[PDB]
Amino acid sequence: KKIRLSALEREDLKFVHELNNNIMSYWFEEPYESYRELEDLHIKHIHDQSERRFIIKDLKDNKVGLVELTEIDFIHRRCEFAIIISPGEEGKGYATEATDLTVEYAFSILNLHKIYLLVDEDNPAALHIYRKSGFAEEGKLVDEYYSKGRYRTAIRMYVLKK
Repeated sequence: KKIRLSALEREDLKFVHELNNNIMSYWFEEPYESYRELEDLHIKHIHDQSERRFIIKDLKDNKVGLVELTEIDFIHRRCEFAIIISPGEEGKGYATEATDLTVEYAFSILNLHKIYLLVDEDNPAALHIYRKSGFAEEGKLVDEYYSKGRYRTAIRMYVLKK
């Protein structure tokens, strides 16, 4: 309502790249750095339903941020949720609106069952927002990731349908 979701197109790639310059970034599980890389990967996997991405646009249709549905499995019906918001739009949290919206798309459209996501121990802020979205921790992964000199630990939270 304060925001809308747009299906990612080719013209949106530039914006995506600009975001991830802020860490190893993956496109369909294939890592990339340069724009050209991403550009190629986009075309290559374009018909792959394995993942789905949306651009978050404000009322003015400026590009607010990104949301990624990855690791989609149509048997177990689960996808990994991830969301990124531009450094300018971090003000009154721009996640919940977008977040809860995608969750509907997942359940009410893709007809999925469970959605999960990963967050650092050290990012409590967004950790709450997720819980206020109906998420709850199903696990805590020790040394699951390596970021900035030290193995980090990520919290895995989920939500069911119905």
